[PDB]
Amino acid sequence: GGAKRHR
Amino acid sequence: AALPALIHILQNSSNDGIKQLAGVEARKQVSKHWATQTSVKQSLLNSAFNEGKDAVRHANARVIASIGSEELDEKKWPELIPNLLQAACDSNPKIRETAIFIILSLLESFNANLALHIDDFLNLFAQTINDSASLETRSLSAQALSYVSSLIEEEGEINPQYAAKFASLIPSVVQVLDATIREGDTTNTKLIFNCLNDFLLLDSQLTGNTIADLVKLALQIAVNSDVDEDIRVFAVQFVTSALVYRKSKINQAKLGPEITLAALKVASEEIDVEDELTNEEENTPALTALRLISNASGELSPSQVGVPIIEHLPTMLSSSNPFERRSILLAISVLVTGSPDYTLSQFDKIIPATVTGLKDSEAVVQLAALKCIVQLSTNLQDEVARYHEQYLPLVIDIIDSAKHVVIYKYATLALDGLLEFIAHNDIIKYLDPLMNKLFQMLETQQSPKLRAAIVSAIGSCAFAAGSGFVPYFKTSVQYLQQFIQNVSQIEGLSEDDIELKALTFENISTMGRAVKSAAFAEYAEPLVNAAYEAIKTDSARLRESGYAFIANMAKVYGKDFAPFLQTIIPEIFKTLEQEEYTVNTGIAYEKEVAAAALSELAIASKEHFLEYVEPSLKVLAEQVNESYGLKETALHSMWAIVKAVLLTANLKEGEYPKGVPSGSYVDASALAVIQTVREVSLNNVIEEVETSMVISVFQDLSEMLRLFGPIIIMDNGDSTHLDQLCREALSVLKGEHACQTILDASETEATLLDVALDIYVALSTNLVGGFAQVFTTAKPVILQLCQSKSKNKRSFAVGALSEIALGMRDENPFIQELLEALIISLTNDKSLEVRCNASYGVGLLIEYSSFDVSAIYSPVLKSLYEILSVADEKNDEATKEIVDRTFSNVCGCVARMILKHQNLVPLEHTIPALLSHLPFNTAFEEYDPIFKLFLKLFQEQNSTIINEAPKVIAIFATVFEKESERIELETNSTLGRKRKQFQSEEIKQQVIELLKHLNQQFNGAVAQNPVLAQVIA
Repeated sequence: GGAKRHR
Repeated sequence: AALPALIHILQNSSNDGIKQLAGVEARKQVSKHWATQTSVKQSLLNSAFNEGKDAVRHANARVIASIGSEELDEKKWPELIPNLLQAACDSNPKIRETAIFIILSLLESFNANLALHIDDFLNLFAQTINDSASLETRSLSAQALSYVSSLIEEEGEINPQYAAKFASLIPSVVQVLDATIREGDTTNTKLIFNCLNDFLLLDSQLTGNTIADLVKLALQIAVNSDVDEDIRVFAVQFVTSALVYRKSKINQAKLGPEITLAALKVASEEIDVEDELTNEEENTPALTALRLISNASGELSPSQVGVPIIEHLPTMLSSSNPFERRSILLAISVLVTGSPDYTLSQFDKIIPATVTGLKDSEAVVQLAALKCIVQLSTNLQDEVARYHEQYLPLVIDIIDSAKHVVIYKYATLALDGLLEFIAHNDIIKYLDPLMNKLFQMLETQQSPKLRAAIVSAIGSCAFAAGSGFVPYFKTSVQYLQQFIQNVSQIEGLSEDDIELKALTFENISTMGRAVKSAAFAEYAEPLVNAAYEAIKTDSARLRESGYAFIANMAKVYGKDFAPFLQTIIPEIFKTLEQEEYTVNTGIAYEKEVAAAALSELAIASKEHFLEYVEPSLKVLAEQVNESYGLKETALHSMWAIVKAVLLTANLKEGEYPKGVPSGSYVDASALAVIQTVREVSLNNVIEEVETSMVISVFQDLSEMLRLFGPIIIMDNGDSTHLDQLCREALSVLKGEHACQTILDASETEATLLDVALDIYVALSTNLVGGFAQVFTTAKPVILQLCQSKSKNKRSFAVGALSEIALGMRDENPFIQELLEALIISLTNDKSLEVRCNASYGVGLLIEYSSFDVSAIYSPVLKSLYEILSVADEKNDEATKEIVDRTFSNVCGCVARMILKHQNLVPLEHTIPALLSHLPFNTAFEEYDPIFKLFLKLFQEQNSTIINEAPKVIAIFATVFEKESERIELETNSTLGRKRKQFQSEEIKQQVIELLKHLNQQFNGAVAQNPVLAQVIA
């Protein structure tokens, strides 16, 4: 979400 | 039946251990094995009142209790409760203490006949709780009262006379608490705190108005350092629980600032600095205090929690007491999560503060600064990064001279979160020295904990740098493959060993997003196979990292990734159907990412996913009904599948037919998928008490309506789901939704308001003039909200009004009423931010008005000019964004006004002030009416503009330079990471055509600009 991580 | 065998051993065994554990097993067996019942009964009573050690005494008592619940179901043993009552008032303190104990055990059985005895217990306990002989007797009485409270409430109508009695016993229970602490009885001090915690849950008729006063008391215990620490942790937990379950009572007393400052003082206490710096509990008061501030910031308005903390920021940050400097920093870092908007607005104070922490002499302060920055980056991602020019040199130095393993970790961890959100064009200046440092570090450090942090930082470089990472891509993967060997072999690997492997998978896949498939083609075959090996492994963390790799691969390869569906969807479905159980967090994380990978695959493999739709919705639907922590994510993923399906029907984002569909514009097959998810969405907001689930649901619904139009919520002229939706949304605005009904609000509650307002903004754009009938019930409420005590509520509402006006355009049959309201705001509101948002609406409504507004041009323009002039004064990035948005919104409004009724506006003083605030620094959508005005003014050869041509070209120089900077970023940035200068291609060409004429005229000064000369030709 506009960040690299998915958690 | 070995039941009597157990009691005989309980009574007569030579070893007390024996007699004790015999009675423990006897209790269990009573239920199953219970003619000579009375022989066993009398032996148990005798031993209970006579055994020397209370431990054996309690043993017999608990057997007696289970036995007594058995007989009361047969309505047998009528003498038990009456004898116990008699013994509780006996003259022997020891006899009373044992009688109360047995009664508590009876109440613990929850036998229904105890409901017949409410008055006896109330009368009895009202006495025994003050028993001067025995503190144990008083504590057991306090404990018994918790059960008596529940008993009185099971009744349909709680009996007032009882509740009055119970309400008077509360001050006595406080008295026992004082006793337990004076006597140093920690065991019973805990027990009594549990009784106080249980009072939070009771109805208000039973408790009186004591809740605030209880909190005030718990704070006074918690701040007093003479008290044992374990007792103080109890006190801080009790306040924390009060914020959760009884925040309404805390607000009435304005106890927020008390709570905050109390916990701030507790958190300033000496700690184990050596353990802090190297260790890798929350039963030391200073730490429980931070959990308090955390909960406080999430439950109360920032005026209650954050304003006090920030008021105390200057003095504690300069104190000579390192633990106060450490404290204020950690206090902030737990504040940002619940109050991120409030925190961001204090960046003028906070950023210099973290910079002070990084420069401290004491490493404990330095670690607090770092934790603070990490917390800032996690929640306000880009904003923290902007200050990289000062952070990066200070953080790098800390890595170089670090003397403790945890400082190094958080320095590396802070560097990561900065680079992660640093802007593409800024990281390039740094990319080479950081890459050499990051790899230099990765070599030197050998603990996997540190290497994992370096690996994440290195991947964050890739994320920021996008294309700019290709020179390092192969070099990096070469080094990193060493951490991704023997993936299936997990045995004999530590928790961190798996983490160093899991992160390497995740950040190698973030490199592929940065350098796209062409540069990734070399390693796709080995990596994809490794990732699939991880999915089949037995570590949830490792399977989870495989799913991360898949989801990122989906971004990189698109439809090329469809061949793998057959193998991957089976593993994804398996992961999601796992049992989640205490709860297994590793599985929860693994399920979140697998659901993400599922969504990413469906969006990527467009046509190929169709056979998987029914199964994926079936599996995801199941998790919504039955999952513990995946309901929100699982529902979001169901909508991503719909998005995939609609995208496959070549329904293009934004291209839906406006208005209410009398039938459907989606093929019957796709409409079935919409309706399935739509019912699940509606069912999880109706009578939903978790505000997380409502925000999440309202967000998904708002996005999907914006992308694909009203068919998301209604079809075939049947507005049943649309009406249910507005009921709930309007309910949230009234403050009366299930999740609200458990005047400054928490940012969470503010957010709930905004997403509901956004349900309307989205519908208005989707229905246009067909929106009016829905809007009618909400219009008074929203208008009402524009006049709220809260500046944040006002701003949200005025903004939503403006955006509704834009969706309805000239079919707005309420333009006049809306215009009158927003002009009142534009004129009379004390918040610049509110006046700025109002200016946007005012211009839109004027632009859509078909009636006569000549009357309001002079006052509105005088208010506009004043807003500009106060913003000119204020010209602290938080103020700068409001100042700059005011420039764009105000200039947009004037422009819309001049274009509407050019002749009611005096252009002589207006055009200069407008030019003076161009070019914009934000809100470039307000360029659109300004471009149209520049086009109109030149075609009329209007003198005021024609003498001002030089600034116009300078503005278009900047406009066009930014549009080409932006086009470059579009191709260089990492895949998946409003900067538009032009709102349409047509307006771009019209601006271009004008730039040519400007060249034909005026001696070609337009082409004298490198930037526009390139666009003119």
